[PDB]
Amino acid sequence: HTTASNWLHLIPQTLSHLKRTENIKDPLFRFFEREVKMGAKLLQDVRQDLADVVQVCEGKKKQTNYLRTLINELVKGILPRSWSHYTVPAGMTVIQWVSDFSERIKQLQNISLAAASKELKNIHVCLGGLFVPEAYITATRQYVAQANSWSLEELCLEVNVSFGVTGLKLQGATCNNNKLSLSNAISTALPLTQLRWV
Amino acid sequence: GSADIKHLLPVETQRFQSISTEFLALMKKVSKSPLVMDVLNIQGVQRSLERLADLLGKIQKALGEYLERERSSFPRFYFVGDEDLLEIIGNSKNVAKLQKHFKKMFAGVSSIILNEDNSVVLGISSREGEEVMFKTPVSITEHPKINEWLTLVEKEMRVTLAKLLAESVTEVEIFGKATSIDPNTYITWIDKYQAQLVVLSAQIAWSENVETALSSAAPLHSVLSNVEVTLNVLADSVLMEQPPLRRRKLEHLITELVHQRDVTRSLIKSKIDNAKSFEWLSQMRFYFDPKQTDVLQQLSIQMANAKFNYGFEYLGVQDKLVQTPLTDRCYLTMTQALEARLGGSPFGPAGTGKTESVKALGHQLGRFVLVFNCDETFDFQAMGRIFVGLCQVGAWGCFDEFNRLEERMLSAVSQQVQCIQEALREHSNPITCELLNKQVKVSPDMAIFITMNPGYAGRSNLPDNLKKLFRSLAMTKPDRQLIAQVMLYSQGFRTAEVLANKIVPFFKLCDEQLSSQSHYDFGLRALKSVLVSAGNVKRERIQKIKREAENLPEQEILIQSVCETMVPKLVAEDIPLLFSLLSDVFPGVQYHRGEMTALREELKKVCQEMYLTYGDGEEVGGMWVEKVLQLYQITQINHGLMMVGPSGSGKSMAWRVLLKALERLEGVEGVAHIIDPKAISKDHLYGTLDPNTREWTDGLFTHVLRKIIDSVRGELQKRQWIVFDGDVDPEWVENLNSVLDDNKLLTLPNGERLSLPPNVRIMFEVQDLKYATLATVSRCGMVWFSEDVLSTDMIFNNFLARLRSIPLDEASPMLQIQRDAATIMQPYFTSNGLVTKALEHAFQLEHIMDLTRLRCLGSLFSMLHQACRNVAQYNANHPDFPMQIEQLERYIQRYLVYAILWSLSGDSRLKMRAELGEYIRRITTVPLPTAPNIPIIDYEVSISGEWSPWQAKVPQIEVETHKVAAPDVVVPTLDTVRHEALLYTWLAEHKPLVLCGPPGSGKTMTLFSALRALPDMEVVGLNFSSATTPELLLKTFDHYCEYRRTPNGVVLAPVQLGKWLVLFCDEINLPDMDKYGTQRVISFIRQMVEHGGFYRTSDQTWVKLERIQFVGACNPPTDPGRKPLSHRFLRHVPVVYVDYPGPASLTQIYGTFNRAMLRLIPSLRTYAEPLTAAMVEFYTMSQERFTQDTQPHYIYSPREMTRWVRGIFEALRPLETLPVEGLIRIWAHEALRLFQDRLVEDEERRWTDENIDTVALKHFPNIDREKAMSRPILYSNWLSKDYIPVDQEELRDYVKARLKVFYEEELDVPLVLFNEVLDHVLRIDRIFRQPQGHLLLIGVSGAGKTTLSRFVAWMNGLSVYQIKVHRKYTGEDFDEDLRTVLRRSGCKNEKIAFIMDESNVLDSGFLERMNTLLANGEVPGLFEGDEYATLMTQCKEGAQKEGLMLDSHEELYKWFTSQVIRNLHVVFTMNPSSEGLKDRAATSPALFNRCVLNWFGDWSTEALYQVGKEFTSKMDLEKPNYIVPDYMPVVYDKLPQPPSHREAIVNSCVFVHQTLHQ
Amino acid sequence: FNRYPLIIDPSGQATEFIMNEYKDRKITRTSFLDDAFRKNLESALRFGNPLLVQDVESYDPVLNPVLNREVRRTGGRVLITLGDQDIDLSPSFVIFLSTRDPTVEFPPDLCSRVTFVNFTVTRSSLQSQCLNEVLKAERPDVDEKRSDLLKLQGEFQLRL
Ligand SMILES: Nc1ncnc2c1ncn2[C@@H]1O[C@H](COP(=O)(O)OP(=O)(O)OP(=O)(O)O)[C@@H](O)[C@H]1O
Ligand SMILES: Nc1ncnc2c1ncn2[C@@H]1O[C@H](COP(=O)(O)OP(=O)(O)O)[C@@H](O)[C@H]1O
Ligand SMILES: Nc1ncnc2c1ncn2[C@@H]1O[C@H](COP(=O)(O)OP(=O)(O)O)[C@@H](O)[C@H]1O
Ligand SMILES: Nc1ncnc2c1ncn2[C@@H]1O[C@H](COP(=O)(O)OP(=O)(O)O)[C@@H](O)[C@H]1O
Ligand SMILES: [Mg+2]
Ligand SMILES: [Mg+2]
Repeated sequence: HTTASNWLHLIPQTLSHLKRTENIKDPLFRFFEREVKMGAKLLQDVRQDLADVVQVCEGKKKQTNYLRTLINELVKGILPRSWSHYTVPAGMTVIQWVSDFSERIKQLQNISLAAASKELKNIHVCLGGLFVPEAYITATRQYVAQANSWSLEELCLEVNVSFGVTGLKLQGATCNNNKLSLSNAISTALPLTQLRWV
Repeated sequence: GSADIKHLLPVETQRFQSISTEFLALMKKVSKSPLVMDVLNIQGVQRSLERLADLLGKIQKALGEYLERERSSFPRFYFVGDEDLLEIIGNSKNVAKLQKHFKKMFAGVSSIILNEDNSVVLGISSREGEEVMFKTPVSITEHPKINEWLTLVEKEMRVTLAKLLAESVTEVEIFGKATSIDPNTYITWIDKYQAQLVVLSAQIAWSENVETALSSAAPLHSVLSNVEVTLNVLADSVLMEQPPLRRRKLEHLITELVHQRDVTRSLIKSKIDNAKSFEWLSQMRFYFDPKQTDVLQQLSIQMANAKFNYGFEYLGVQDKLVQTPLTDRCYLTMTQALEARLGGSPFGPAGTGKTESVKALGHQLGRFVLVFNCDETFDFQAMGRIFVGLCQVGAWGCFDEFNRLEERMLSAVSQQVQCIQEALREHSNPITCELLNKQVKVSPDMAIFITMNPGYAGRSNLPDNLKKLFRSLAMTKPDRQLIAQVMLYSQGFRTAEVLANKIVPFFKLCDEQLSSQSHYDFGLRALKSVLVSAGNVKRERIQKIKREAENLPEQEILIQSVCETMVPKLVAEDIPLLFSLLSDVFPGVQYHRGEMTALREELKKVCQEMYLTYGDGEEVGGMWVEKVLQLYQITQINHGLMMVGPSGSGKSMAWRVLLKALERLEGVEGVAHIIDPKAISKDHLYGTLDPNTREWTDGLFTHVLRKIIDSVRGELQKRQWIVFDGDVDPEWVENLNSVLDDNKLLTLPNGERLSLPPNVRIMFEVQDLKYATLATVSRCGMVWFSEDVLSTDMIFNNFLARLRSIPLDEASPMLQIQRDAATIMQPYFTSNGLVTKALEHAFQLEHIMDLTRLRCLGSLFSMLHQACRNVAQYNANHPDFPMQIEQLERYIQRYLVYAILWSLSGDSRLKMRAELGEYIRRITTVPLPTAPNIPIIDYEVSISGEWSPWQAKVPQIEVETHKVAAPDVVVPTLDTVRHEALLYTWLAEHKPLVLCGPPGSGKTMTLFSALRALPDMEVVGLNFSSATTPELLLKTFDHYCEYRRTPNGVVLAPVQLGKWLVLFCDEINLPDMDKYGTQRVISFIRQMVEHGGFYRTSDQTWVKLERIQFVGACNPPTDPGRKPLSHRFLRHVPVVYVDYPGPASLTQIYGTFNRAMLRLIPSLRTYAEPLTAAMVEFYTMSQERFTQDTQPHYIYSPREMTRWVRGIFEALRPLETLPVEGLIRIWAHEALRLFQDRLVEDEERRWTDENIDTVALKHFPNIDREKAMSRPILYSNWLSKDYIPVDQEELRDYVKARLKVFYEEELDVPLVLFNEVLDHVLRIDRIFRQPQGHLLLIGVSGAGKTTLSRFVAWMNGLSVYQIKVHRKYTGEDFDEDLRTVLRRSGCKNEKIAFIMDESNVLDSGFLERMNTLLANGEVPGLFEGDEYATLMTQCKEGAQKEGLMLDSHEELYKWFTSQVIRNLHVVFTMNPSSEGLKDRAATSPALFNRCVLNWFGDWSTEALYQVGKEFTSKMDLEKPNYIVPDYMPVVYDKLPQPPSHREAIVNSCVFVHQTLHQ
Repeated sequence: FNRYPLIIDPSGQATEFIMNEYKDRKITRTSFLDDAFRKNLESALRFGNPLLVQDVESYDPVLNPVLNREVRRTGGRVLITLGDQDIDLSPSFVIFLSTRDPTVEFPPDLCSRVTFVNFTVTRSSLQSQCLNEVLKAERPDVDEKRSDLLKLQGEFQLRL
């Protein structure tokens, strides 16, 4: 438990706070509001769980059944089913899961900061850091349709390397002025991906 | 009971008559003397019974052979069960019964139409009402043989369908060859010919046309033009109004024609020049030869290398599948599998259209199909029976959800599937395979289909040998756009393509934009329901226009249908998201609602009648009324329902009031059956199958459905609503996935198929869907009852209405006093007021259990009902001076604040009780006592309307010396009196309640002090374990209550009339939580609390409790062994939290006991207060350090202090002259025996000894420390009759003499005596001394535990009992052992010691019976039948032998239980294990509550040294010249210095043993 | 042995060894799962002859009084209470429990009552067996004369 509490105070240093930012016609705004609310709820739950487990590891607090299970699985090193709300690849370890959650929290903090001040369209986003990327893409499509008064059925995608999506990574290919080229490299990073609805 | 059996089987009839007469004589001779010995004394009774059994077996085998011969005579009679077929045999002359079994023998032939004299059948009739006239009628007169005339019916039906198909093809040739088609001729043709015939005729005409065109570019264009012309004619014909049968025929035919148009377009897009191209060979092909004289094989259905013959079986109308290209690919691979003689096996996620696609393929080929919902209850004999039924008929099996089939059984049935596949492969080239050790004919039309979902609910996978026999096919994404377009064009819509292209991506965005929910479904099933609702509302709007062709608002119609289907499914947050999606998809959207004035007014009337708050849409009840209307719409348009929401959202009242309003409107009575699925086992819910004989009993739901189907009491006319008031999990809800689907039937393992009539709607009342699967979410309609739908002010208004009407003791003074109370608490309940603010603050606070609104609200309502009862009692007490208005006001206005305090904060700690009191004092202007320090919770409202403190109520009592630690005596304190008043308040109303708190907090003591105040209630104590089943409650009811038949049903009443029987459950939350978040006992108790009773599983009859109430005790759910309860149960049951008394209460609680017991010594009485003050902080420090985290048995409670005081009192009762040092020695010895035997390591034992020394020194200065405290500190009564201290050496000599005597009588096994064995034997003797003393010894085997127990029991005159465990030791033999032990204990009145080991336990029933025996002292449900009467006779004989004369049964049983408590001592031996200790803590609370724990452990180093030095002292081991080494390896402490040779070698032996450990 | 021994022989050599050792005294070979096991045990206790029981994995607790060596002294007569029958325990009664699986754990109640004899395979024994097999399959005359010479040397040491 001494080393467990050492690691327990080690992990949550990158998790401090998140705002919740509530009735607008903008699909992007309402989607970002509900996503940052979900992220804030998850962050508060994780912080409360960490505070409770620190208190029971070193402090005046007895261990309940839930806290006993939590401390057992944290010593074991596997992610709890309670924290796993979004998609995690094949049970990633907690060491990288906390970094992934921290990255998501910082991204949502930047989203809330930008929305606190449209200016929401000018931001740049990374698609892997959101909870529901298909909801993000459909919200972008809905925003484009609402702006241009077009038909959702025949709305295609033109992709250039007017929405900025970052963090996309290729698999055995290279991009030069939007021309794919085969390569022996395992993966390549796309700098910035432009999405236009035509 | 049939006279035809006598005629058909005369020899068997005579044999049965002889057997019956012989058995009549035998049973008359038996009944003339019912004694077992007298029956055995009959001459030749065994031989007569053997001969009768042989004769019965012979006649049974003969009748079975004859019945199987009849089955072989008619192949379709293999479906009919034995009793129904016997009824058919006995009803051959009369044919009024035979019309009720055609559903199981034919796909759609519901009934057949006969002549008026029934001498000839003329044709068949469909389920819908369509008819097919036979070409030549079948007369049963010239063919009286049932098989002969039924085969004539079959072949006549075949040739009739063939002739009709040929005529239809000759007719449709004209329409195919005509450029323009006259609608009148087309419609009269369609009316002339059946649905399947006209569809197949269109197929044949299209295939012949395309073949001729390809034989002759331009001809293909001509064929496509002809198809488009026919399609335009169809659209023109279907746009107008038509009879429903013709409308369905046109819909099916237009779907088929649009599929044919798509196929021809695909063919003409490429360049096809020959008929051998695969692009043409891969589609459906039909061929008709007029030259074939065999009309059965006239039609050939062909695909790519797959030639087939049409089934020619009537199917009715059914539903036509939309020919998706995915469906075409599925058809291709299924027909390839069928040609390869391998059964097909589509698989994929639920809702992709697997079983419906297989059904449509089977209907396309004309084959009879049978959809089976296989589950874990399928047995091998049942599966073989349905396999042989398929094989001897030709019906296609369509086993749905094949993966949940008990994988060992899956492997077992793989062999049968292999035999069937091999038989078919041989058939493809008198063809017979063997099934269930019997050769059975195989029809050529066989097919087995498997519909399985991978990874649905963790179901079992498939073995590879079985996977090899099935051709897999994955279907994941059906063409939603194409199916929507085709079905909308079929139903008739001008902009069908636009509507589909707008509604399918609408669902695509709807499945992704909204929040994730466990009960959200947007699959193909939801899309199809939306489209069908759109068609229905379009027809309704067309009728609404036409009552007064043109155009209709198709977009508005579709939006209205999608709203009426989807908006009840949503949560309150997602409705604006859905509305925005509809706005952007359809700009000119609009909406329409209302137009429900009649139902709305009837709902208002019944809401007013039933004391409910009505809303019109924007008032207080608007959301709830809107939800009721949504439920009505979903009931009308859908099949299966569920009301999803948190506990207490008005779903039950919603569906009840809707049922009553619907009954008021339509005039049809609404019968509703409420079933809890988890309160009983799934076996009891659905039905049982005997492995011995293949006989099927009905479960609860199956019996209800069978009764509805039979409709002997006109059940079909009335509206039937079956509700499953429980929680859903895929173990039992997957048995209804065929019921809730469009198949509309229930399948059973024995093969009996129960269709579902349209009158029945199957609904659910669930809390969450987080444990059910998508396969069962996707089938029902969701109505989401949110938490804020039901409002606290509506609850208050209902409570006030129920107070003003419906008096408590059911004009009357109760009515007037209730009305006065309602009028004076009216300003408090309404709007915000007081109670809502207090409730919001209570929700802000935390509690021991989860706090819901309705728990504390029901608490409040019961407390106020008790206040009204108190006012009524005072009014009766003062007839000259009734209750004045201002006094009633100033009394109820304070009872209200007291009641909300003890309701909202009744399950919290003292600090938060004070916090809520301070909050209420700050927030309300109500007269309150003036005390800045005393909380409001420390006050009692008086009948005079003033606050009376409890501190004035509690008296300073001094209990007598005779009872100091008796089980019933309680000294009154603040907490005890407050909880006493609260418990009396609860129990006056016969309401459930749960005492939650830490173990040993006095909760059952408080409850029993409450029950002893009211003489009208008697307690039946129950104890729960981990493996607790509602059978325990059932047997408690069986023993303590009786079942009585009444005109309004059956009722359960206590045997003692005029009394209320209360059930006390000490471990209510301890029953285990299963894999799906439920407890069967908890759900059972909740069901009987809500609905007033349960379902008697003997005959599935609803039973009603007459005078039964429940009281509960439990540990907090945070404890290691306990689990939290469900909200749906915690709603009705208030929870009161009792904590440990603490020092400031325990001081006087045990000061009164010590001052009561320090009376026999008139000189010691000045030490009572320092003695109690000394015993306080020892208990406090033991609580401080030895927490439950270290060990599961480290629980310290005031039960230990009570045992302490009782031990001191038993020690010094005869001693009568004790100095201070002797008293301190007794105190220290009791402290050691209570706080050191449970410890494990020696360090904590040393800590306890140091604590005892420092406590005695601190609290008792200037005393003889050496005299009071010593090393051995032993106490015994063997040497002298008084309980005096003994010396170790004198005790050892006496014990050695006792062993030397003891080896002679019982066991000649020598023993070695040392200090630890002396301590153990004294401990066991002391625990055996007190009555109801039960042991628990933990230690490694071989430490002498059972031998020492045997020695103690021999010394104290206790008969040692060993259970004599052997092989195949089962439950009945264990119960025989227990009943013999209990008989010898309670009837013979002898001292008995029960010795049994952990290894002697083989089943959890053993541990459960030991649990209840240890705790209650009796085992209910153990003595039944004449064995019970023998026990009662033994008990009355024992009473007569003792001297006391008793009577009746219950007091004799109570005396027997008291004798068992006094006599039976039970000893347990365990082994130390980390898992085992907490496992037994979870599975047996009595083993760690009613049993004192002794931790022998392994032998210590000192014990090993002493036994070695004692044993090796008999031989020469001294070396006169021995050199002590300077290293001196020391493993045993306190070695003598300098050690000798024998000391060194004994130390070496100890070292050897320790090094073996490491 | 003092406690009745349990032998763990996965090779089958120890069973034949104990049969050849106690050949003059009759041994009834039986197993725990056999139906006539209790009757065999009763016959062994009455007759006072050695008994060997195999397959102790399915151990039944009916042998607990015998393994614990509990005894009732009826004067000079030796009495044991086995189940529900009182049997005169002859002093010349010995029981052996066999095993074919070394990878079996036992409960401590069975572990305390018996003496464990583990018949494993070691380097010297394996090398000697393989060398003797190689000599048998390669140099038959040398192998047989070596066997004769060792037997002669052993009985000559007996003569010494
Ligand atoms: N429209 C209403 N107006 C007033 N009171 C109501 C209304 N609907 C429900 N109630 C109250 O709700 C209380 C709780 O019972 P109800 O049957 O409504 O619960 P429920 O939502 O079915 O609960 P559960 O989910 O736990 O089964 C009832 O005592 C009733 O008085
Ligand atoms: N291609 C289709 N054409 C018409 N109806 C379909 C189609 N696919 C699915 N359905 C509908 O979906 C349901 C089929 O259920 P299905 O998905 O086969 O059950 P399971 O999920 O067990 O495979 C039926 O109500 C059927 O009407
Ligand atoms: N106020 C009190 N006055 C006297 N005895 C008390 C008091 N509180 C607790 N006790 C003692 O504590 C014990 C409580 O045990 P019990 O109520 O049986 O525990 P549980 O309720 O967990 O079964 C009783 O034996 C009782 O003598
Ligand atoms: N103090 C002792 N002196 C001598 N032998 C002992 C002693 N304690 C136990 N034994 C031996 O242990 C055997 C049984 O041990 P015991 O612990 O009583 O049974 P179990 O191990 O099944 O609980 C007896 O045969 C006895 O010879
Ligand atoms: Mg299915
Ligand atoms: Mg309800």
